[PDB]
Amino acid sequence: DIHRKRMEKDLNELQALIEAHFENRKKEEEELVSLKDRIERRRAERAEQQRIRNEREKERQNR
Amino acid sequence: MDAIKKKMQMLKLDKENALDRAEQAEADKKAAEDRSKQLEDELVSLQKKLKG
Amino acid sequence: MDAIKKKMQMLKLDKENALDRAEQAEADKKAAEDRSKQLEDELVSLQKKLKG
Repeated sequence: DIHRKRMEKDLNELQALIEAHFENRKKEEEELVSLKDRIERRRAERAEQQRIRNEREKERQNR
Repeated sequence: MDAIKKKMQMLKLDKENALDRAEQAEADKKAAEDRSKQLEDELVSLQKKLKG
Repeated sequence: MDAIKKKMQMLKLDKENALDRAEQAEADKKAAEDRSKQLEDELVSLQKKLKG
């Protein structure tokens, strides 16, 4: 009785554990995608900032 | 993370269970071996007592 | 990371060793039981002989 229980629990718990890790892995994948998207948009934001700095330099030269 | 911790712990438990089954088999084997030695000793004792 | 990667092979070997040890223990138990049964049969035969 005890041994059969031990195997039943070990199998079903192993399946639950694998599902839990897959859920964590997919969440990490979504965070990775968002991380790359943020890398590209930070690049765009830095481009906008340097353009704004150039505009400010022109304004400073104009006066 | 937490799942890794618990899964490894359950594995640890499976390994202890496997060693437990091995130890039970070895204990039963030791009992059978003691019975075999006692039976062989009685057998030789019987064979020479029969010869006498 | 490298530690867990190479030591995982060691964990696999430990599991395989425990399984093989249990298998060998069961096999030796079966052999010991068989030899004990045959010795018991011979002992009862010789006991009948001695009684006669």
